[PDB]
Amino acid sequence: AVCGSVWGQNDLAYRCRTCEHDPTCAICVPCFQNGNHKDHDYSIMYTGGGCCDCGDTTAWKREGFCSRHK
Ligand SMILES: [Zn+2]
Ligand SMILES: [Zn+2]
Ligand SMILES: [Zn+2]
Repeated sequence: AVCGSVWGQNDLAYRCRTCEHDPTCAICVPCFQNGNHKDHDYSIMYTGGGCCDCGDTTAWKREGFCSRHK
């Protein structure tokens, strides 16, 4: 249902200010690639590590879910 991917402090991930419900949200690189964020305010960057929010309605807009957690 919700991507269980975890990453470390020197692993890249994606912020998307269009899709997020708060500034600490983030999704993993594969979930970003397999989703639809054209014209979104997104950035690949480091996040101090984290757990993917893709598929979690409390953290991320449904339109921003990748094809595998939608
Ligand atoms: Zn987005
Ligand atoms: Zn993910
Ligand atoms: Zn996903």
